[PDB]
Amino acid sequence: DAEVTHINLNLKHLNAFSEALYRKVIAYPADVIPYLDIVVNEVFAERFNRTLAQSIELRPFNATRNMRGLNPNDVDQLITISGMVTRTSSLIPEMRSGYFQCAVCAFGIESEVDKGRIEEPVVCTNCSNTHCFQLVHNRSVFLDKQVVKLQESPDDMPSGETP
Amino acid sequence: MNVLVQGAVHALGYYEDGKYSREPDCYESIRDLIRYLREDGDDHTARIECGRHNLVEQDLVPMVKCEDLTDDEFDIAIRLMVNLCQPAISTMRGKPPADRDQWKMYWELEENLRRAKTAFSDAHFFTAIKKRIDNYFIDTEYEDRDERLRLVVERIVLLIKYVFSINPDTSEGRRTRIEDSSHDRVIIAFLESGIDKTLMHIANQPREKEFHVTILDIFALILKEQTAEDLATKSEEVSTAEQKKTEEEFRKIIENHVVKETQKRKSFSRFGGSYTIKGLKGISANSSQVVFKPIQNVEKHNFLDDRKAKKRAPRNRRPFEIDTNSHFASSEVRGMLRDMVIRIIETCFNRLMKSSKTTVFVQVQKTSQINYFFLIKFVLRFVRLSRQDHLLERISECIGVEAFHENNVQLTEYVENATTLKGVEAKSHGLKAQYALGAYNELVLLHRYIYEHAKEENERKFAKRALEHIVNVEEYRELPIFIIKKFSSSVLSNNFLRELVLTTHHYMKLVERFVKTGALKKVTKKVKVEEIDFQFDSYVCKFSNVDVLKWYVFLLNDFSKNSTELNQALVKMLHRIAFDLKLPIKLYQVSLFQVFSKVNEHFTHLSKDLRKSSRLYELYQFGFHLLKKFFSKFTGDLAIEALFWKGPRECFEIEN
Amino acid sequence: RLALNERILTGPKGISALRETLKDFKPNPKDDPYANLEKLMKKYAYWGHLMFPKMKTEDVLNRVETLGTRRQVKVFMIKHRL
Amino acid sequence: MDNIIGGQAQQVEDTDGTRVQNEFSKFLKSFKDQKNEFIYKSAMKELVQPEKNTIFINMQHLYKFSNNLATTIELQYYRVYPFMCEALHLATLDACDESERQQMFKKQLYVSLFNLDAKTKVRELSADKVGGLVRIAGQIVRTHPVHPELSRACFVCEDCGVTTRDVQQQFRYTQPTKCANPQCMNRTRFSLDVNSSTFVDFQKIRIQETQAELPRGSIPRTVDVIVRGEMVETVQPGDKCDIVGTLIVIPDIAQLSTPGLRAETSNQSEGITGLKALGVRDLTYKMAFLACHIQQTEYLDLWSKMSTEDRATLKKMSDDKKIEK
DNA sequence: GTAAGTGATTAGAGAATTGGAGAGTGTGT
DNA sequence: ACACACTCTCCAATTCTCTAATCACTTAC
Ligand SMILES: [Zn+2]
Ligand SMILES: [Zn+2]
Repeated sequence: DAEVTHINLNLKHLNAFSEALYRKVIAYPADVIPYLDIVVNEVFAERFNRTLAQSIELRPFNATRNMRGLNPNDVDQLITISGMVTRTSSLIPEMRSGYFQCAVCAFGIESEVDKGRIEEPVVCTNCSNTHCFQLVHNRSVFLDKQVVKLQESPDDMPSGETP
Repeated sequence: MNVLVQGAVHALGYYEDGKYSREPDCYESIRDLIRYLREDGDDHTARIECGRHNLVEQDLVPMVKCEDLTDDEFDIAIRLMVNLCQPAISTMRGKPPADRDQWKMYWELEENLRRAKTAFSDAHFFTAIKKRIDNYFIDTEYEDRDERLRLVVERIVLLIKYVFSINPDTSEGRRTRIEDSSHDRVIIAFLESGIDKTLMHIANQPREKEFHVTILDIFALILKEQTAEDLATKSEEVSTAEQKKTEEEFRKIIENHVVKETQKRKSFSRFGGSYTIKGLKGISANSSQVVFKPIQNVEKHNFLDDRKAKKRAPRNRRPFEIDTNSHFASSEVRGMLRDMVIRIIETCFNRLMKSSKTTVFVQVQKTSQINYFFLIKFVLRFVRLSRQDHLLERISECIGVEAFHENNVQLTEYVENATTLKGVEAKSHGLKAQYALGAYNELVLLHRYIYEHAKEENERKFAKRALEHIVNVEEYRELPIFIIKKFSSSVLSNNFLRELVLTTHHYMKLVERFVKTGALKKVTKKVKVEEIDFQFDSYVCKFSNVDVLKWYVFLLNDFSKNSTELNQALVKMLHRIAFDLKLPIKLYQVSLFQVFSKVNEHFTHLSKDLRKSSRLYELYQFGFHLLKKFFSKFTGDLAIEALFWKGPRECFEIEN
Repeated sequence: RLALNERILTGPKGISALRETLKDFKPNPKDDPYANLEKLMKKYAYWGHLMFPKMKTEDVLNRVETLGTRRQVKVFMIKHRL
Repeated sequence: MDNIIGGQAQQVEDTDGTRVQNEFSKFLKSFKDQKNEFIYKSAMKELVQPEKNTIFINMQHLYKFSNNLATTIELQYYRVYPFMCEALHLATLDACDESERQQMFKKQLYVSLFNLDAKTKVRELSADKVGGLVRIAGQIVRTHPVHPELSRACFVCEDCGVTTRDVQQQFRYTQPTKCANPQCMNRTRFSLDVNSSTFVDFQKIRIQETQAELPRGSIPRTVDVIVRGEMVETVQPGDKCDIVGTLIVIPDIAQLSTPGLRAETSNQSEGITGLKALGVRDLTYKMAFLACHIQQTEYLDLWSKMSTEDRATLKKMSDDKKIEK
């Protein structure tokens, strides 16, 4: 109705439904989140017989710890912490797909950026020259990114620690 | 040396805006320049210095526009202008640049000629030379003519040929395909002067034969950038309809952009990971396949073919196009050219062609052969498409059986020389073969049009006897297989192959009708000559050879940019072997299944209504039926046999 | 140097390996022919990737179609059809 | 025949830019004011003069000529801009004399659009809006001095002496990838020619958020702006201005190594990796606004010129004997 | 008309010419 | 030390020519 594009997923409800799925969500967020999204989009399309401008996106919340209690075991796991916002940065463009153009015959190719890396074409399939393409930056596609700085709450801490 | 050129060049005069002012000793300065050009060596130093100083644009053409210019001043100016407007290969004595350093000098000569062409976008120059032409031909009787004026008139005519044979220029900017060319502005000035009527009047005279070949060359070079389809349709417009049409065009563009961007931005996914495809083996031992992006489903996997660099053919064996600067000119230019074509057909064509055909193949010079075949092809296609049936009397020089005979002789000689020689010489002879083939195709189509739509039964009988001769004699029936077996992309263009496919299509339709009406039953064959029954399926079976079907699968890859006629011709030739000879095993082939895969991917982007509305639906439907016939009895050994071209006993043993 | 040739095409990575790959493939004749073609084409690509990883699938199939004219491959096919 | 003696390739076509070029050419050659005057056909006569490079075009006139043409320009402005400049160049050469076509072949010309009503705030410049036509407002903090900038270049092959023309520059100085002579194998040894190259006047400016934009508890944002040609040095610090143009992305060009330039970091938060020019290094980006038009937001001859309303009201005020109170 | 013998055509192999990829080594930052 | 450019060598593809085998035509009963 209002064309909202996200769902806030309260994880306590999921834990009440099934702990066997809650454990998988918290243990592997970088692998399972790209598919629970697709289940939500499938159910939306089946229910309303309709498409939208962007995919409906998940936001899991209400999974609590302290900033000092983190360990190397917690890398790539889901956590939640709290604090005060002191500073925010200006926006950074982050590319997802580049656009190459041949210098000799103006042919043009797209190329996805993934795993942090782009792949450059070597041979032009039209004019059959080699080491020939140039990236055109403003014909390519970007996304927003922002940095936020967060500060410890002073209440919980043991003796002698600064935030 | 070149201090003499620099002394002579700046001593002529200066162009005020709207007026050229002359020094009194222009005559002796031009004599000295001609003397230096005569004595120039293989370095062409004086010629290159004249090209640096831009004599033709700055001085000589504004000088020729002057009213006070006397006889000798005009004469020697025309002499120098002809010598400077000579083509580059003619300056290099016919040899192409065979060397890294020779090419530099060739390019330096060529750019000076390309720069000079915009000097002739003014009607006053053609008006100035038209008076000298009129003085010799119209105002002087044949008993009283002077050899000095004869030589001057020959120089003027050769100058017009050299002007219209200049190449286009890239340095001025890039121009769209739907506006007037820079060639068209010279054409507008030339036609506004009205000198073309004098040239047509000269061409009509039987007595003045030595100018006729050059006048034929001039009119071919005028029609160089056009096609008959541009001029055949009468021009009309209303601006209301034009505004509505352009708004719908940009509506298409906007909707395409929005759909493409939303699809692309919806494609992306947020996070990563790495995954194993259990059930697919890796290169190293005991390994499963591993992927490093969140794949939707296992069939989306590609084995990283996007990385791998494509293999290339060597530089001697790549396909090449031949580019003619071709555009949809404005309604003004198209109307002027349509009137000129009709006037040529009414006043010149029969006499000009009759005078030319005795001489064009005897001469030392090569290029008039190409001009001859081009003008034949253009005029006959224009008559047939414009349906100006009363003009059919005027082109009666080309309708006889002798036209087919002479064309076939010249085409055969060109094909043999192009196949047997090597290099640029082989490409040069193949270029002649292309134009000869196009003229042959127009001959066939024009004779069918006469036999179908003429009002006089005598004309219908005359056309029918020629058509029967073509269908009967072996030389005309064996020609397509003979050319196809000798085709090679090292020495023949893609335009040649497209032309050959269309020619084969029209010829085979003619043979099918003459069999269906029963007019072809028995056929003469060489041994002595003996007569044997003819079978159309036996004739069609010759084209099922692998050495023919290679090129049809080769040209079917370009389906997304071919014309609809060419797509129809390719699909029809495959459809005959598929469902008239009823032999699908010869078409079961992987390199054709790749084309079907591309067509299917192209059709995925359309709704069920738009698919039936599309222009590629014939190719889609043919691919559907052949693939269903293949998968009706699928086996693994059959899938192995799909990897190779299958000969006759291979087809028998696979079938039985 | 290294190049795809008749030894590799007749070797243990070649036509016999493709036959062993194709033994499990069984399309439905009543289904969409373009869908069945897509299913077949990626099995061709899988065999080509295992057989010669350096080159694209398109160029691999072009090279196989070229090498079918050799007498050694013809003799192999004559034996293999039995 | 001689097309194969030459070695040049066929160029692939952008159909959208081609249609935009054709219709913009018709707009320049056909638009009439209500006075039945050809404003742009008049204005193209002035570009022969040495001081002038730009035509100033009102967007409402484009919308009056054709709705979907202006819609296409606003959506795809960065992609379609060189075609508009090409149409302007050819339409100017149609008007020039033989005396002036000598000069006009080198010269760069610009289109300057103005009078958009679609204002956006400075904080709304997302990465979505790269390449579209946008209006913005701000206060100017700095105005850097003037430099010539290279736009199209000519290079001589050191082996064979052939000139290769119209090498279009990116943000970085670039040499051709291939010699124009088809019988020459050079791809590295080149020398620039100055008297054939074309140079562009350039200026860089910084702007700040106006105070009326600011959210709760917030400090103003700043933007870098690029200006070219006839708009150079038209504005001073402390001014408050409206800008029409497009949003662009510029790279960290110091990370790349090519023929003619090695990397400055080698001489003396994660980026993109993979290019041949980026051996181990990585590339990152910044935002900038490429201005198409800038203006400020708000003696007897001048007195005559402010003729009806202003002279009437101000003369009544001057006659007022209690004007102090 | 049919059968046998001889001639011609087609297929394979060997040798020579042309071109391009790959690897190694040297020089400049 | 690392990157980039240049040069040399080898191998594979193509075309011509010679030799052998198989098929078709001609001759004789
Ligand atoms: Zn290219
Ligand atoms: Zn060079």
